[PDB]
Amino acid sequence: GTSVKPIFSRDMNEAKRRVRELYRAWYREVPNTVHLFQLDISVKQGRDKVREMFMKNAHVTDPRVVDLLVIKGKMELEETINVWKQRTHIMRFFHETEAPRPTDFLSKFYVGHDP
Amino acid sequence: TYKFVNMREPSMDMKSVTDRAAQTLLWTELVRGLGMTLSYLFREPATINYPFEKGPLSPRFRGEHALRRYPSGEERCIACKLCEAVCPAQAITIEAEPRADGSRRTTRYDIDMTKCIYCGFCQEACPVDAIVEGPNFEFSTETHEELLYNKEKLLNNGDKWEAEIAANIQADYLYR
Amino acid sequence: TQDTQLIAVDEKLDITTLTGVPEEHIKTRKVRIFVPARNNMQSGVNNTKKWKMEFDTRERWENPLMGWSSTADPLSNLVLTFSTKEDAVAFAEKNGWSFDVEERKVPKPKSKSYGANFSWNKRTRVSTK
Amino acid sequence: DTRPTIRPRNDVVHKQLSAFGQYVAEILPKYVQQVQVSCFNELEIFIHPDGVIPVLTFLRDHTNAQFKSLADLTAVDVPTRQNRFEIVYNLLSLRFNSQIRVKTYTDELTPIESSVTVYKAANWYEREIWDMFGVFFANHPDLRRILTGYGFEGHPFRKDFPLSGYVELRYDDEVKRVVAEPVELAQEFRKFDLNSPWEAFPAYRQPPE
Amino acid sequence: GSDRSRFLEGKRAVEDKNIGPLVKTIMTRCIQCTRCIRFASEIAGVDDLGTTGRGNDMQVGTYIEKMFMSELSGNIIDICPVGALTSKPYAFTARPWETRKTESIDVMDAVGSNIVVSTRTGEVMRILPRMHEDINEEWISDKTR
Amino acid sequence: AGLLKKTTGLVGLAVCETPHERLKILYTKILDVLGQIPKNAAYRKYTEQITNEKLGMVKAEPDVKKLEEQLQGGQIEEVILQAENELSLARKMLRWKPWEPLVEEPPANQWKWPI
Amino acid sequence: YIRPGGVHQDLPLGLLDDIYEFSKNFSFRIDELEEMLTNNRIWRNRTVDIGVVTAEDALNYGFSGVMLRGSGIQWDLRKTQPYDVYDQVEFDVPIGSRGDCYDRYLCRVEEMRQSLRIISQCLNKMPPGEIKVDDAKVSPPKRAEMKTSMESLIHHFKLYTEGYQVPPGATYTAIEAPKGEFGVYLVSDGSSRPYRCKIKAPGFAHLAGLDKMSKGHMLADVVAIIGTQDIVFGEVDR
Amino acid sequence: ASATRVIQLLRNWASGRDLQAKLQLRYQEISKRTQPPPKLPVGPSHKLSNNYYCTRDGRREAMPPSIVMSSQEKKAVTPAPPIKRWELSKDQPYL
Amino acid sequence: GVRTSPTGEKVTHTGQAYDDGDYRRVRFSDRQKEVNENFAIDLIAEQPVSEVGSRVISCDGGGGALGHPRVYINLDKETKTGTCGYCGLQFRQPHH
Ligand code: SF4
Ligand code: SF4
Ligand code: SF4
Ligand SMILES: [K+]
Ligand SMILES: [Zn+2]
Repeated sequence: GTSVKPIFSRDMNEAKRRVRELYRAWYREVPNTVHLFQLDISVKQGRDKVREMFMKNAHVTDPRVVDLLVIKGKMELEETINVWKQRTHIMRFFHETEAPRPTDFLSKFYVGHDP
Repeated sequence: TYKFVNMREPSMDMKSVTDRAAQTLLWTELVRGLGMTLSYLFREPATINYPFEKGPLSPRFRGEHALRRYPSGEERCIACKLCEAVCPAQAITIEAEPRADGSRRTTRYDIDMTKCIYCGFCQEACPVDAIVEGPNFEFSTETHEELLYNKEKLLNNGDKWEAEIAANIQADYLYR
Repeated sequence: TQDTQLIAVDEKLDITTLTGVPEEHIKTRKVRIFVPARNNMQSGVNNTKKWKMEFDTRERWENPLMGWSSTADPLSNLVLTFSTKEDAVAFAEKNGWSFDVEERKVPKPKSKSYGANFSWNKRTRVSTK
Repeated sequence: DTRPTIRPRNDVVHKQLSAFGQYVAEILPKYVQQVQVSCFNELEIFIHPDGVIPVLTFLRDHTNAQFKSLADLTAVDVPTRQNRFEIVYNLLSLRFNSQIRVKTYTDELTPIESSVTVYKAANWYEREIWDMFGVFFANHPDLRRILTGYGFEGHPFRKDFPLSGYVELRYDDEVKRVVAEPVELAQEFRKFDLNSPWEAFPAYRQPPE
Repeated sequence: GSDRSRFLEGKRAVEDKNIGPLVKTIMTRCIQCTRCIRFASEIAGVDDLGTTGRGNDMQVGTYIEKMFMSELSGNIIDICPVGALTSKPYAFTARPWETRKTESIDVMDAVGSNIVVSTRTGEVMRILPRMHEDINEEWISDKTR
Repeated sequence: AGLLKKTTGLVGLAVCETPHERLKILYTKILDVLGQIPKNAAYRKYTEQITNEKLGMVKAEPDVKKLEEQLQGGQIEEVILQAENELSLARKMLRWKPWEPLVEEPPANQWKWPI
Repeated sequence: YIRPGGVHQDLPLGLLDDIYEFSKNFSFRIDELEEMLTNNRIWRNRTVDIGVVTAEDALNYGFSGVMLRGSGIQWDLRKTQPYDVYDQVEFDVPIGSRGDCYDRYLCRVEEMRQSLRIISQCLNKMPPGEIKVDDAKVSPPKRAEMKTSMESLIHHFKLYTEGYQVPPGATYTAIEAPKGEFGVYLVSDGSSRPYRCKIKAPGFAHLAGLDKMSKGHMLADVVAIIGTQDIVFGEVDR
Repeated sequence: ASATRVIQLLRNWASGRDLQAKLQLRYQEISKRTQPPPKLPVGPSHKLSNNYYCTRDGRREAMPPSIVMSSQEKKAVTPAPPIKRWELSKDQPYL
Repeated sequence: GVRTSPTGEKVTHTGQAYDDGDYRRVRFSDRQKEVNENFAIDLIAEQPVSEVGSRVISCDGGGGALGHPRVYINLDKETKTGTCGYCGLQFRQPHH
């Protein structure tokens, strides 16, 4: 029924807690990768990208779900500070080559039959 | 049953000890290797010089495809799509149409030689022996587009290697 | 049943946060939950006993080099069989897809009688067998 | 045997394993939910998820079982079943030259205790299952992607995942680095509806629901 | 059915009869219909299809050269278990496994028959009648097909 | 006993110079740890029915080689290992409490194949 | 070539004789390899008592094949659970004692010669008969009956378009592949296509044990440990 | 391309064996690449009578997995009798 | 057979020919448009019709197993010569 087995967190609050030290670690992590990975973006240009994912992932309310991606974020952070990823992998977050996609209905109508 | 492989305890007799001591001091198994290679130096090299002479094959070899045609000249492919239905790489792409004569041939027979893996299922598939890989293992091209064969190239390969396919299939049509 | 700190979660399941479906393919795409129709040129009915969920069709343009059927919607050739309808739809909300449900069309029960082929007055006498 | 095509049947092995099926069921009635032996003499031990650690230790340590080799650790994602994923273990008993299969069920969210302690082989199999399917395994030494590319999102072996995927790759010169783009096939995968509309096996006919 | 044939004689061949520019008739394939015959005499009313003779041949067709046209004539194609009565406009355009079937409603008439639009590679080769009982049973007009 | 076995074949396991005594004290430990489990438990009956016989043969048969055939468990070194493993399992089985009715029935159609 | 229900087609005439000619020559080269390395001191030091794995940990690590036979565990699927006609063929399974890198090298080389005995028996005891199951609903009929018989053509059509529909069920069959215990877990819904195919790769379990082996050994040893493990990355990456 | 006898001894002596008895390079001993047409046999079921599929099929004779207990004194039993320890080789004992 | 398009292209057996504008035509320039001359359509017409006298005639296509599945063409309609659907060889009764 409603009773489900929680992963680590026991309600929203410490689920809200775990997203913090992920942000705590990510924020401390940005400037050294920009140096180590020889990135083209600025130190400022990394914090927003770290930031914008977080409230992009904001409609989520289930405590089990919240703890599930905080592990994925931790793993992504894990596979970043050992330079396991590469310049291309990190840059894939910046949708650079992909041209901007329209948003208004009229532009959708002009390009092709798609919602 | 099983056989033990390496636990052979060496003897400690003075003859055996001096033999091992001579082996370690006066390197022998190292010389045994040198004498081995020298013996294997005066052999006849297994190499064959390229295209002037070529390696040996079998009549059922699988290579560049070809779309043969009947002794009359009419193409064998009646476009049953069996080869497309069995293609493991989905390289076969064919569409048929009622031809002007009324016969049942295919408008398009693009075989993508960059997808299919030469399973040979296609030659096993069509009940009219229409598609078949030729013995020509050599069709390397300089551009990617050249490998994407259409129906026209397939028929040209059929008209070029027809002597081999008739002979090779004649040899192996009894084994299958 | 487990004594493993059973929290009573109530919010409806939504794993769209994790499946990784890109933003375009999660909201805009509409899935249809239906029982496949019996292929009319056949007569067997084995293919109409499992609910199937399929996605809407998108653009199919011909490749310039050689006439192909190139598309750019990954969720095109993806059907999923489901035993019962409520179990099929439970997948849709869980993956947050705007679903459309049909109903299980089944052949209505007919009454067949070989004696009707030769009636005395009823106009159902078959002209030839 | 007059029949030259039908595979021979080994009833002695069938009876032998079935008796062991009653054995394991009686020893651990707390986790074992169902036990069956297939026609080709394979025993499936249907356990409850919390029994992953206790049951496995029994077959690995009990004198009369002695299953001391983790053959494989897989899951078959069934979108139909309420808890879709179904984690499957295969164990081989060197002393009794027999194979057993303990199968358990799990949804996307509920985690399964990692069998690394009872079977240290499971450790790398543990990582693959999460990577391909998304079944998170509790208290694991190091859960991480093992197969997919670094930063790859989604769980590929999951049925809802498309065959071709969502992300392609190519070299783009204005950035002088490999970049990811939305998938755009030069040829869509021609799906084939190669299912006979006639029942194939009266023996396995489902009840008339 | 078996997996091999013990027939050791010569098979019979039957001449084809033309009964439409929309239905093909390779009559040498079909086997003692009573399906084409009943459909013409019960659902379409056109009493032109029939059987001629007895024995192994007993040719099934129209005897005299007639032209089977009715508003529901095309439905003999999808009630043919054997590939004799085949859609002439189709004429080996594609084959079943490769085509994708989508369900829609015909708009040619106002009855609104449920149809299956079998499409592949971005084109429509065949229009099949779906099943809806009260709407269209399992028949569609040749206009819709 | 003769000359002690130079090796057991398997790397790792060392030749036990006190085979019978190790079997006796280990098998007595089995009957102890079992004794701390309710009698109605099926784990008790089968394990004691297995170990007590094994304890019976080791006491009766003093020759090592005849003992190996007596328990058909290869050499003694892997027998002491199994007797050790049964000890750990029995020690760990008492806390697991695997004799109550099952934790709960699985969902309705969790099994059954095909779907 | 090896298909369900039997091989695709019979061997060409004179193939077995060509096998006999090669098998005569081969044992005169296997020893030639042993002359080059087996007693060479440099090869010995590079391979003796290096990358040593014990018995229980190797068994627990999911190892198979040489990893078991090299460390003393006398296990071989060809003998314990013989598939096909492996029971009717006499052969020995080399078992090592030290379990290190070197002992496996002899185990593999001795497996060469033991295979030669198997080949000698297979050539000498080849039975007459067909090459595929007579069941045409499972194996495609020959081209001869294809073009004359109704049932053969119908079966060939459906077999190469739909394929044989296997009964529902799941099984895990493992064989003593040269690397190790290669096994597949096939789950079938009952249609003409598999529902799930997990592929137990012998190198998958092996390679997880790389860290346990290479403990205190230098990098050059790690190169040696990779070689003895006999890993090819098609099987492990699946 | 047969070696001169002078070096035939050299290769034989330097490796301590007779190479010329069996060489890696193939020669005329190979089977001819052109063979007579073969006649393949028929299977056991190629009988024109008493070959009914109902008494010959293999697929339709598989039952569903037999169920022995569902959650819906007895002697201890091992899954199979313990293996018998392999005997030592006879053709080649300890290497 | 192979004709010439108004642009200069060679029409194939299917009748495919890139038209005047047809930007795709750039590929053939500095190259050739591969066309097979042995057109199957007119390579079967000149084959004579067999004057065999019977009512049902088999057609193996030549070579037995080398041919096509044996089909029985009905040579009864005395207006049009029966043709095998696999190879196109026309068979006809010898006009009684
Ligand atoms: S050879 Fe095999 S893979 Fe290649 S096109 Fe033919 S059937 Fe397909
Ligand atoms: S090549 Fe063969 S399989 Fe393919 S359509 Fe032609 S006859 Fe059929
Ligand atoms: S076309 Fe179909 S319905 Fe008509 S006679 Fe032939 S098999 Fe029977
Ligand atoms: K039909
Ligand atoms: Zn013909």
